[PDB]
Amino acid sequence: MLSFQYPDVYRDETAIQDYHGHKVCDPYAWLEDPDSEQTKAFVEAQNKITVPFLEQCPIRGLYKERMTELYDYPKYSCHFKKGKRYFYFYNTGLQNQRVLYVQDSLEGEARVFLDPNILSDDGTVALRGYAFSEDGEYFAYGLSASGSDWVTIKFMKVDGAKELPDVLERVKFSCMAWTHDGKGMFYNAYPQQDGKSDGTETSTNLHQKLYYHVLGTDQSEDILCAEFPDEPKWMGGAELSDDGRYVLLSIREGCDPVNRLWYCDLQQESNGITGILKWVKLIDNFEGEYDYVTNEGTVFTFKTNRHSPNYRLINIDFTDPEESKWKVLVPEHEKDVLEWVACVRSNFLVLCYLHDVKNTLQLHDLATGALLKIFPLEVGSVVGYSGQKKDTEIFYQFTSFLSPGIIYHCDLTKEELEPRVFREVTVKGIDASDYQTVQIFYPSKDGTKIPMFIVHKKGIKLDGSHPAFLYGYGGFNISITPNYSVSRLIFVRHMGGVLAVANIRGGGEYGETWHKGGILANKQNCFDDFQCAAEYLIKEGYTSPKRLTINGGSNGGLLVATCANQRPDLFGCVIAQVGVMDMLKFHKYTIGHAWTTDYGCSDSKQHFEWLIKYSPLHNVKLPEADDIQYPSMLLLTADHDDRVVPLHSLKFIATLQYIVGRSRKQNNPLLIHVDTKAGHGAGKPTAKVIEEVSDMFAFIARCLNIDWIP
Ligand SMILES: *[C@](O)(CO)[C@@H]1CCCN1C(=O)[C@@H]1CC[C@H](C(C)(C)C)N1C(=O)CCCc1ccccc1
Repeated sequence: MLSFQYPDVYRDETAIQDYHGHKVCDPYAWLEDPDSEQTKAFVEAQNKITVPFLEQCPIRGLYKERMTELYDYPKYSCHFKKGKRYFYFYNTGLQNQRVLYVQDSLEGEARVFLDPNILSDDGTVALRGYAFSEDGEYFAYGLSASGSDWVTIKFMKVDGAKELPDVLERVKFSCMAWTHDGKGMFYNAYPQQDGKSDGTETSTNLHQKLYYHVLGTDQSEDILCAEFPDEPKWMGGAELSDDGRYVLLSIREGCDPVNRLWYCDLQQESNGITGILKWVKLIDNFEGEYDYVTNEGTVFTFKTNRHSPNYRLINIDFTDPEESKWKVLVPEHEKDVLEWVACVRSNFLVLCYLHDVKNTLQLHDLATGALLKIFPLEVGSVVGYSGQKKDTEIFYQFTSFLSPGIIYHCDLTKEELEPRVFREVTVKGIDASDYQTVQIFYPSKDGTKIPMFIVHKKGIKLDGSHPAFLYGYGGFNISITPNYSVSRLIFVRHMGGVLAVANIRGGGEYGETWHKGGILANKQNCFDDFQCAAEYLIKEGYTSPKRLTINGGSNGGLLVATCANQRPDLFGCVIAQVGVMDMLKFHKYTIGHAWTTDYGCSDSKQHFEWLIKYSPLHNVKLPEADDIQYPSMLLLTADHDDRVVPLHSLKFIATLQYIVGRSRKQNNPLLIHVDTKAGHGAGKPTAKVIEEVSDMFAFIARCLNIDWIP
């Protein structure tokens, strides 16, 4: 099968660094420079062997045609009301980017409000963040080019969709919050830096500042309202309280779900907003999360994890602020994770819990916390919601493994609350009734029970004959919940596959104790959990090692790359998307410093000792056994991925191809594809999504020699 040669790639054998006494060689360090002729030539040589490999077999075309056909269905957001008008996002099916629509009534004719598709030929300019003024008459929105985290904020007057001159540059990881006087908006920006700021650079992002922009002015007049020059990693995000009286500042450092909470009573400002605000440091440490829900005068309701790993709701009175005085409004549940909360219709709270990786939605009274109404849902996820304090109705969107999504509406003025199907769409071609979802709980190495979802065609023999696609992430308190994937269901229907998603430690499925179980010294639990998931599928007869594919993105790309290294005999195929591969240097680039809360940092001897043991870049080793090789491996990245700089995948594939690729016994291909005008994934246009999944399943099909089933 291996009918190509790996490119020649220079090894700088002088690149030796000391880490607390451990000499580490980094011969591909030079790939850290994206702009060098040498790096650009490496990328070209790699894509030159990958693309033909992927496009040789007729199955890529079959898959791409079936994907294009089945992905072609109406895709809606929830309606949301802003001032006098309703808005919703809608894609007719195959538009590169969804379009924002407006209508003046829920029953009236909608018209295009903002259409990103016209800002590029190829859909690579995307919306990234927006905020309407409190009255709904003005609109701010962020645009990113080529998948970069960098944003430009532009502005419109809603009536007539009129473009305004205001443009805010150097926006990244930013809040967007209008003061209720309609005068201007808070946002975040980074100081100027040498070299490029377009998504191709690797330069670290530090000293993020909080600014206020007055509408109708140039950015250079913007007011600096908060900054932390002694704490270059601190990021201060602003929001206004529901009554418009207070600015709330959530200062983060790293990805841990914790924040300082400062406030500014805007009425107490000496002459409106003219400089650094008179911040009151309500919570001035990083011990807990405080997520603003609503207030009633000085009584502020927050979702918190303080003393509550599964989260709870507390009331802090600004006039009696000590911790011992706080009221517990809705206590922590013993198992169920309180994911998010919203206040609607003045005195209702909407609460969304995660119960064994499935969502429930409940309505509660604001005054007492008492449960009032359960909104009935099938097994799956709530992935969209609208309804804020002033609103008298909610919309919410539900999805699962086997159904695209239903949007419900519920009129909260009604004595009897009966939610109703507002929009529902049928993907004809994949009959949901042909398949089943099961959830099982398997023991990991240390005996911890891990959930796993398995989706498969009804009445299959568990004889180990099926190809399988096992997905994980495992990190950053993120829960991996049921979602509708056309691309995955084709694998099932047309490649006879079994799909699995393992809810490994590191994620948020069981609150902070679950997150804490997959970070720092205990990161290895994630990899152990994920290996055990594979072994469960094998032992139980869903698949065999030779037919098993694993997949993960970002922190999940780390997960699958590490698993490739640690248990190469367990997997036939590995697809690592935009993965963190160099665990010794991740912190040096763009926003990487923020991930040390999950990973630790190599500057510390203790942390270095954890990291060296699983860092994919540092653990490529020919398997000792003669009969064991590395799985077929495909790394996917893109030249504007400034979330996870592509040097991670570049150095890793260079190492895979040298250490393992050159051995006689290695016949499984080790490839990388580096896309252009794309980044980490968010905002990727439909055309690129389709190319991507076609590439991935074609790789699987060729490596495992899977027949297409029409
Ligand atoms: C991928 O796993 C996921 O895209 C990469 C690689 C490691 C972590 N990671 C992220 O993107 C992290 C995971 C949490 C967070 C969000 C945006 C997905 C919630 N990540 C960030 O990098 C956010 C960066 C900006 C930031 C920093 C601190 C606090 C808030 C936002």
